[PDB]
Amino acid sequence: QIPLTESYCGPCPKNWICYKNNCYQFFDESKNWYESQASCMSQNASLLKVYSKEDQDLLKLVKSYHWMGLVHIPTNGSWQWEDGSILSPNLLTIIEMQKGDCALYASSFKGYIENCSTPNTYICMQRT
Amino acid sequence: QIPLTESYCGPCPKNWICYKNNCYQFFDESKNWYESQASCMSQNASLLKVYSKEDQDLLKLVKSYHWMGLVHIPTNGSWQWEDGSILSPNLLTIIEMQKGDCALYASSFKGYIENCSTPNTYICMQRT
Repeated sequence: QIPLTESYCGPCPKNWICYKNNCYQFFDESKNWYESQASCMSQNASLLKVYSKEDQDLLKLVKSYHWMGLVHIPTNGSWQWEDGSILSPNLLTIIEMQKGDCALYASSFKGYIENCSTPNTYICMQRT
Repeated sequence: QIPLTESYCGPCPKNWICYKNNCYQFFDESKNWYESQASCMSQNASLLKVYSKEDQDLLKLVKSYHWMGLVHIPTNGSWQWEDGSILSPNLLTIIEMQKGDCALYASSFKGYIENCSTPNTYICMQRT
């Protein structure tokens, strides 16, 4: 019946989810990947980025598929985040059943290749 | 490209999930319902209580089954929360496929009757 802790969680937008100082918001208003990235920025953010299984383990409980910021730019390149930031090793296991240059996040760190024009729900993220 | 908001989220235990001023924590260390309620209290809390689809809509994204504080006490009574607090109308849709006096929470406000002795993962909650 140990030392009770009690701390606030680093500024986040209003009514957003806060965890290990990262802010999340789950939008159910299905939109294509482009329209999707717009909403996030509109509220000053981007689509959910996966950078570490320790500070985002909550991510293991998400149900269904949702848009994240992983995209493939035909530069004869690899997959990356919409911000030019590099995907790191030992994080995501990617799945391919469709043709696409965008990806939906699935529970337990996995990316599903999906058409960027296909509407879907999405998750925005804002660090601190 | 509207008014950016930025607010902390009401004290919560350390590294817990914070949302609309309610604290959640997802434990993957499977235990029966009793052992389960003990952990939560141990950190000063109880198993996840559902009181409103507006302040707990995040709950719609939880995957799998998890222990919550809904139990049936044979007092020729109804289902209630471990704290004597009453379950309210128009919240949960209950499912029964097993014999039990405890319930697992399932995504989209639903309760599954389960044996209280059967181990399962659980979610603790602390209001503010």
